[PDB]
Amino acid sequence: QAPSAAPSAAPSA
Amino acid sequence: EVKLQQSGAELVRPGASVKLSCKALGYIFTDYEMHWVKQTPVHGLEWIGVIHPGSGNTVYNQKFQGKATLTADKSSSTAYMEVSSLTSEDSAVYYCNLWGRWGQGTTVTVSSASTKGPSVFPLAPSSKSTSGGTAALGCLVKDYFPEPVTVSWNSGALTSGVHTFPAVLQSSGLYSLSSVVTVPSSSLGTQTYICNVNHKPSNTKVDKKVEPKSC
Amino acid sequence: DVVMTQTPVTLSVNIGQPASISCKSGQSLLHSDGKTYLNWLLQRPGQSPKRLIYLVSDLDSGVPDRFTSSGSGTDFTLEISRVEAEDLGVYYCWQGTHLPHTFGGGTKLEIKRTVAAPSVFIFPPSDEQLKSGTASVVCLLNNFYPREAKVQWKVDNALQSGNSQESVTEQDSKDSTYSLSSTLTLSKADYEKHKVYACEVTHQGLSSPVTKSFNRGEC
Repeated sequence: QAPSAAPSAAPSA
Repeated sequence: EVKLQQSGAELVRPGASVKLSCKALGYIFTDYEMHWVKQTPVHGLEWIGVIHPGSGNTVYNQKFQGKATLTADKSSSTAYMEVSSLTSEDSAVYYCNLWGRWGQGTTVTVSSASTKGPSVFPLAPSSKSTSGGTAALGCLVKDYFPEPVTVSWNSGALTSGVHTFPAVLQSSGLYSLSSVVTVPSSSLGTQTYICNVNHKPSNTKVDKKVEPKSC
Repeated sequence: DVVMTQTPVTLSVNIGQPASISCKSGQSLLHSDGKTYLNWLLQRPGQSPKRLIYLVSDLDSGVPDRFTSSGSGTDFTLEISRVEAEDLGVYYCWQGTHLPHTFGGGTKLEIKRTVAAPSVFIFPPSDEQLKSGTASVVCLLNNFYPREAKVQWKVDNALQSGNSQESVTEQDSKDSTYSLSSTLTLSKADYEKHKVYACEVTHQGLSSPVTKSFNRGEC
């Protein structure tokens, strides 16, 4: 269960 | 579905701090990096930082190091941003967002002026607001501080033909806005039209029925 | 900050005509993980942005097929095959490749359409406001194009200055028109000294100014 199909940005945190 | 629910509008004093909330629903909160964004008409959209709610790790924009602090409660699926030592440059709309899904935003006004809740007055349908079998009617939301006011009609069941106008700044430093809807002339006798006015800084929650004036 | 530059700043388009918006970055958005994190947002006044495109060329859910986007490295493009009324707003590109993440300045998509004259309405003060000792008279200009319009307040045929405020809507997402609301504010004492309250409207759709008025008291 992701918020959508694809992230807006590369993981960074 | 996927839904980011942010806290309501704030009036905060210069030098003070404020903490904003963002509740995630419809996805694994702990697994996906939550972002925060500042929006102003002078600087546009600016990236503040990102938190992994699972780990609690954060990356900040250099421009917001110290100004902004990102937090998360795994229990409630809630992200938090505290913005501190508030100046005029910090009045803005603040958004949480991830994976192309955005909260509704939170308007923060930095001022030492007092909050003032609006007076809500009807704009009654009349022969002077009628065109082509339709009647215009509305609410005048007068003399509030700060922005924003929210206006719905019939608790949001009426959206067609609504115009909620941009607020104007009066000499007083208070705001005023009008919200108008166009409805059938034929059913003013059977239909009820209520404007619902919310002004969170003054705890104002007003429902005003608007009907033809009586004489 | 990787500088994100959009062009044009404003795009004026007829419904059914194509639109294209350019986005260029200071350096490449190709991430070391292979993905290019270039996104396209659409925002309307007083609402949250909406993601339309991710990873350069991929349409998000619900987004009509008339929207396409490509590019790579520095230069990028968003194309609308045939613009619809509801496509208006500010389009933002932004990059999630480099830290800090940075947004373009926005391209505002405005809809061109035929002249539409305003419908003019006037609203006397409510009795609830008059009791409080203030009188606000509201002149409404509904659903007109183009946006430029002039309101003059006349009280017993005398031109008013210094006692009114107006604002204009953003462009309507369904008929691509504008509306305007002007408020004349007097003391209850002043309001009751006069009979005729008149809104006089000049617009491109009108061959002469149209006056909407009432007589105070008259039911």
